[PDB]
Amino acid sequence: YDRGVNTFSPEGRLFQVEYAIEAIKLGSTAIGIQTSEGVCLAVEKRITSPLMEPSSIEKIVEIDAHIGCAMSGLIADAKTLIDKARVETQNHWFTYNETMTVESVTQAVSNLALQFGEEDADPGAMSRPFGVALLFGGVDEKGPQLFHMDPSGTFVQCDARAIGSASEGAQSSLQEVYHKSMTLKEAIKSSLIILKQVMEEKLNATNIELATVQPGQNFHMFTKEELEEVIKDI
Amino acid sequence: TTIAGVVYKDGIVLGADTRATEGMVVADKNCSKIHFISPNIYCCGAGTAADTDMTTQLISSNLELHSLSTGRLPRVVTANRMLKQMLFRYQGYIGAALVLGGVDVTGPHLYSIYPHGSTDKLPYVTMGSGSLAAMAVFEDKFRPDMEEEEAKNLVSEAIAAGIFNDLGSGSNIDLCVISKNKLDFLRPYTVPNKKGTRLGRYRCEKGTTAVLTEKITPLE
Amino acid sequence: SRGSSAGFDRHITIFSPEGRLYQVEYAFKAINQGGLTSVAVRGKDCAVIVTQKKVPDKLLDSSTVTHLFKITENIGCVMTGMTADSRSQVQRARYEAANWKYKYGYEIPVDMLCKRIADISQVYTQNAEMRPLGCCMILIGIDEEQGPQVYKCDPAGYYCGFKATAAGVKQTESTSFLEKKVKKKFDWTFEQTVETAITCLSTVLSIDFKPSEIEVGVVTVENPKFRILTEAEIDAHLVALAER
Amino acid sequence: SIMSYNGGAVMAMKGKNCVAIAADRRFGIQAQMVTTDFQKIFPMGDRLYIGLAGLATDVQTVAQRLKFRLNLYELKEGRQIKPYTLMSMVANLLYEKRFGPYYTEPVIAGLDPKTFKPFICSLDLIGCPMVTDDFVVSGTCAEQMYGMCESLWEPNMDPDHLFETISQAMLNAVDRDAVSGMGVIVHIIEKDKITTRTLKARMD
Amino acid sequence: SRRYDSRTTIFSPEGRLYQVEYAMEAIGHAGTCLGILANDGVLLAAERRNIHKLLDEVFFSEKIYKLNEDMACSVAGITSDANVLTNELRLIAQRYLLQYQEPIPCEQLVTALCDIKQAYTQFGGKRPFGVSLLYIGWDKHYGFQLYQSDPSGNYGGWKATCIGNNSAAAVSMLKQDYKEGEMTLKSALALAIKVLNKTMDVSKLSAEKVEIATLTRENGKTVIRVLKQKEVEQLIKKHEEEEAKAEREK
Amino acid sequence: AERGYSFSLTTFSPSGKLVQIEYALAAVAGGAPSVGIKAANGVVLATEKKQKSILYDERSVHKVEPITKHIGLVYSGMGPDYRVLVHRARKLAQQYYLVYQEPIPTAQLVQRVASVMQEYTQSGGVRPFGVSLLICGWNEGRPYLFQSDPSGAYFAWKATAMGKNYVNGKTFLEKRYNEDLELEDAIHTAILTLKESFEGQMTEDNIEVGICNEAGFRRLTPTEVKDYLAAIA
Amino acid sequence: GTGYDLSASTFSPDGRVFQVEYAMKAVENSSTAIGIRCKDGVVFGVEKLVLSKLYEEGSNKRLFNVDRHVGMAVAGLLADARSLADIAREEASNFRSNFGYNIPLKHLADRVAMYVHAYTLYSAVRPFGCSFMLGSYSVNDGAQLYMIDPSGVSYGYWGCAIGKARQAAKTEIEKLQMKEMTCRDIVKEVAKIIYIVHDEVKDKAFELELSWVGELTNGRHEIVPKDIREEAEKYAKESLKE
Repeated sequence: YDRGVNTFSPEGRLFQVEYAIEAIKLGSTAIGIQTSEGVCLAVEKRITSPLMEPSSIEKIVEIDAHIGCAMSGLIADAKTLIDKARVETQNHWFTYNETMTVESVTQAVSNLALQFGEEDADPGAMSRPFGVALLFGGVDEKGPQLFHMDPSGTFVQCDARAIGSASEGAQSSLQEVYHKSMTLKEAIKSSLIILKQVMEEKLNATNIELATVQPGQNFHMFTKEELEEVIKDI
Repeated sequence: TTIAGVVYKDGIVLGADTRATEGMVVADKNCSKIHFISPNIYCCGAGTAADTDMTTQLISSNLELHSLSTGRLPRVVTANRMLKQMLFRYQGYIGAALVLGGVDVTGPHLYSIYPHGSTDKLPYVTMGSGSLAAMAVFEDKFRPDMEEEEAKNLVSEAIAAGIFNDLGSGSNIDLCVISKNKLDFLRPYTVPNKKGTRLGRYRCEKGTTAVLTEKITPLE
Repeated sequence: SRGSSAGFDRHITIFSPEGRLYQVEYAFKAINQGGLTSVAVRGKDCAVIVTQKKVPDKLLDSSTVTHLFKITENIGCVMTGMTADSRSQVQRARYEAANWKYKYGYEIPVDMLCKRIADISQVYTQNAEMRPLGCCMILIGIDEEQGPQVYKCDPAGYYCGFKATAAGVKQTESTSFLEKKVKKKFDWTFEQTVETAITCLSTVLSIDFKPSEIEVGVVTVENPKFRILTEAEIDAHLVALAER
Repeated sequence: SIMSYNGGAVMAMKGKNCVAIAADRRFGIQAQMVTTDFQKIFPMGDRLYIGLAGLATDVQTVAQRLKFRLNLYELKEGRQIKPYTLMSMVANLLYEKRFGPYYTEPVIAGLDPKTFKPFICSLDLIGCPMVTDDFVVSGTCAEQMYGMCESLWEPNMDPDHLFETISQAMLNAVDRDAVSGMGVIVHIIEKDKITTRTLKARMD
Repeated sequence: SRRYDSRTTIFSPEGRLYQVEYAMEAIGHAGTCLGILANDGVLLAAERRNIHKLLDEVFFSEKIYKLNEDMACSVAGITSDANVLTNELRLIAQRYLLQYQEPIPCEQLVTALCDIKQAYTQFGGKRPFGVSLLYIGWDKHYGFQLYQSDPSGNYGGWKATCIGNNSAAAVSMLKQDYKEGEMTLKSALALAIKVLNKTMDVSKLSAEKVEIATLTRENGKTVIRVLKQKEVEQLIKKHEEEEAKAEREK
Repeated sequence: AERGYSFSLTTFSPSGKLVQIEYALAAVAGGAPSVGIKAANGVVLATEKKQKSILYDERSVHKVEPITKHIGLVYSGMGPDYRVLVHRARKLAQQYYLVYQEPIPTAQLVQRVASVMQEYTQSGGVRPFGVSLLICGWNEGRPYLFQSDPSGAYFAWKATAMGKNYVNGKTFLEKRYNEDLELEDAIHTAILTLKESFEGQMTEDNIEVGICNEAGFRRLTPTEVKDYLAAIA
Repeated sequence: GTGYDLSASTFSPDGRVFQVEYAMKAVENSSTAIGIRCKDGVVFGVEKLVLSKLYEEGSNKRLFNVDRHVGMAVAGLLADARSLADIAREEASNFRSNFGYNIPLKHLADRVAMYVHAYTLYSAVRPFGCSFMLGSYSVNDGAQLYMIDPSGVSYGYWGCAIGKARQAAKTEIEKLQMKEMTCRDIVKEVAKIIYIVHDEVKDKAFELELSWVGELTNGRHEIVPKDIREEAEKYAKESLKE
């Protein structure tokens, strides 16, 4: 026998979605910590040769001038959701003339995230679910927020989350370092310490990407000398 | 054009003249207005000459198809009901004006179909531009269930009267006799007036129109 | 080859290695499912149908089980087999034979009606998305250019015209009995055809009916309206089988 | 109309074993002439010409869309095209666009390839087959050319004498029209050879 | 339903298209068809797959379709699908003429076909066209050209090649005998007959086993004639003398 | 209700066959035998029309359908699938006659019908037609005989058989056929070569014979066939 | 079966279509509903099982209005029942627009069978797991009661039952005469049949749902007033002890 893409397991959960969840456990590692002074997103730009240009494989994007996003898993699928969000925050700004709250953009890309149809569907619908996890981390009018989003098309707000291939070892190490008084400078060092354990490469000013979003600034990605400036302290 | 039909006791006689006028200038001095639908159903077309051709031809091809499948000859009723429901679908821009008349195994029938999809089953009809000129001849000299030969001379008589009292009509008179055993479709029948003879010679002989160039392409 | 399976040829309607279509051979075994038999005999001035009427209960109303349907004013039929498919194909019959009159202006021949009903059925044989309808229609009616006619289409789609036929379970016992009485050639009046039909069903089931167990649909040249005989008139012909 | 908008004139004249077809060449925008060489006659396989007068745009589309439906019929079947068919193929390409017509009147002038029987017919702009045996014309000098042919035609001409007549009847017809002239060209098809002579005329 | 579906537009675990692989087998055991390029023309010879003495032979040719007024092609494979692609080629090539008003360049014609073979391999879940073709033509950017297309959706140019049974043995024969940059239309015909003896069962051939059609340029127009049975016989009868002189080496 | 299946059911096998078209041919070769003889003057199509009883009627159905006023069919294979191709052909013929105002040539009407049969070996959810056609016709001064296979190819013959025992009939014809046979004399040759495969006595109801000369295709009425069986005219 | 039951598009080597027969069992696993046609109307009885004290009594109905003068009583998978009831509603509203009167019950029966039949021919669908009965009174046609099953077959009935105890209750209806009683007399005998065929050893409890449609109400379909329902349940407990 063979089962289509819409089939519940006797367990209770959809086959395809159960497997999209395993597709993350191959991906990069990303650790976002959310504080009272802003959200910081750190990820590892897993290179594979020295020939590869480390500066053209980024996995933090600007969704708008106040909503960063760091994905891990199948980066090729991601370029379809991300583009749909930028279009989403913009449409929203075209009608209401304000920024979109970070909660609502997470919600619009999560509707897209579950809807595929072997039969009885458009010609442009997706044949399978998306193999990504995202970490939207903007600042808006409820203060800084951070949202985790999984290929099941569900989203839960967070405080500090790790996704990817080293989620378990990083998640335990987050529960012991994260408290509510944490500042944005203490948080960036907490990220790279936990990231430095779980990377089986090495910490280097081209092997990570660091970007913040702060209530007083826009989305700002750290250049290469501002990464070197925070690897001295680690 | 003048079209006319009569029913006599054995069949039908469809007549029409042959002139076709494009403007106030005769375009064709011989032009059959009598189109073959089936082996036993002719139809005459007035109005825009190009709209009747492509309406009758299309029906002919749904009647030729239709008869092979039933495997018997096709009725006049049927062609009448196809032309009516095709023309009605275009709400009158198809300017066909049809005198449909065949002989079935339920007697001769004779319909007239006006552009708009209206039907009028009758015993003698006239369509065309000198149609009125013809309808007068029929009001005197028509009597029910006449001889075959009294009819032939009636319908030519009505088309002749439509020829002389009209500008859109002239030249030969076509007759079609449909009966349940023969089909005497005779294209010349009467020729009221012919062109006269050139009284002199106006032609000229080679060496009279200047040429600039010329070139010969031989074939095989 | 020779009676061999090869792939999905016993589930959908594709060819098999020996050359047959098993999803159609199978639809015929569904005609014998219904457990009904219907004879239709042609005469020199009429055509006849006679059917078994079976009401398992006395709750079931006896008058809304029937298998004689008026297709139009001049075209009766009799549906044999899987009853759901029956009504579905009679719906489609009525529809065409009425559509016909709309596009040509005269009552449809019984010939053609069946042609077009068979042509809809064949389409199911050649596509793989559906099974053929599991029923078998018999049409009767009086043409005016060739007398009384009997046609009978199949789930494969092969209506041929007949002089006398049956359908259903006991189909082989009936054609045996009939063909001996088509070689003698009687005078086949109205009375002798209604007689041949009843006594052909009676001996193949071995019943001898009461007027409540058969229903007779008949169509004549004096009166081309498709009539269904009432239980009073059916019993007059049944007590005349007892005398003879 | 909007087919006096470019002038044009085509005339085809049946001889005895030969058929002639003549056009003028002046392509102009109402009054202002653009060029004096602009073909209104096209070959459609040898020994079969179609001429198109009228609106210059539909001239070229009809000639290009007819070469695309003729070439595809002359390959998919091997038989070369027969002139009585080519007429009905053109009647059907105009009537394909009944509503929103083309503004051209074709003039088909060929010999049957299997035999040699000459053949001429014009068409109304919506697609009507008008077969004669005298001579057909279409254009904007319609009235003028009818006059000239009705008096110079004769039932049987040799191919040298035919060319004198079509020439006489095309030079005098196009001279009495504003929006035509600037020289006429004349094919005259015989069984063996196709002659193409250009007449010296008014460069008025 | 997915139960009855035969996925035909899906990769193999080794990175192949099974349906395209099997299409090669339908062409492998089909009628032979070679074409050899020259300078004074170019010609398609092909085995006549069907032979008998009840066939009527009232065709232009069994294998050679004329695509344009400048291009022909010979097929090899499932005759059913040939009648489709040769009529969809004629439509491409007249459609290029309606739009550019000039004949279609020989290269382009073929690629526009093989965008249609390509599609049937990548989505639709249809079976692919089980035919391969040769094209001979003449254009004004390259002169004479020969091309060959696979049911893969893949085309190549060639100066001589062969599809259909024993194609391997043919191409080996051609690769010794073909002289590069020099070759007249009379030497290519005598080379063609020499390769058909080697591929065919009957080692003398007949005039009825082959059909040879050249495409020359004669006076600006292109000419594509299929040689009569008299011309072809003289190429077979003159090849029996080349073997009566090749038996002498002592 | 289904949109239809889209995937093809004809498909290649590792050897290079289109297994479905292979089986369709075996349905054909199980059918009622039929022969064709082009008589350099006319074409003759004959086929056997045996029934399972005396109950059937013979003036209900025919195996010699006319397509135009000079093109006839016969077949062997599946009587349903045959009635579909007959109908499609008549629309093609008429469609053609509507656009060129000529009657469809027979070379043309074989390619057009062939393509339809071809199309059903490459569309979704369908099987091939279990039929082969013999398409005689008298166009352009000659006769013609073709034969369309469930594959979608065709061949122009001067004689042939098909259906039951076509290997026996094809060799009987290869021997007993001489070009420039008369049209009358072909009819004797047709019914003759149809007599080998056939079983039982011949009558005027058992064979359908249809000629095709410059006068047009037609069926021979049961009376004419009774004088060909005897051979007394 | 092996491939002889996956699809609705596959005849069995018998001639049977197991997917239509399998839908029949979904009716056998549902409680009973009986319909009894008297001479001046119809009466519908549904053995609705009460499964918890968490459900509001007088809800989760199985008696519908397909039109203002037609009842429908269902047995089987309720989801499909609420799907059929909207196709009918739609059909009988449709009919009132184009023909301008109430749709005769004999006809509505056929249209809804048609629509049920079309779901036994394709792979894209499964048959309905739902049987039902249509009941209607007019003063120009009489009382009528049709019953449609997954196959798509309709028949007329004088009395009909569907559900897990269709055998037992058909017998108890055949003892009853009906061609001479009025509604007021039958409604008590319906309730009585239901109590006899129901098991209080297989089910906790049950609620008896009764429906007129007849001369009493003026051809309208309506549930039975609370008063006549209490009387018909009281008359059924006494005849059950005896």
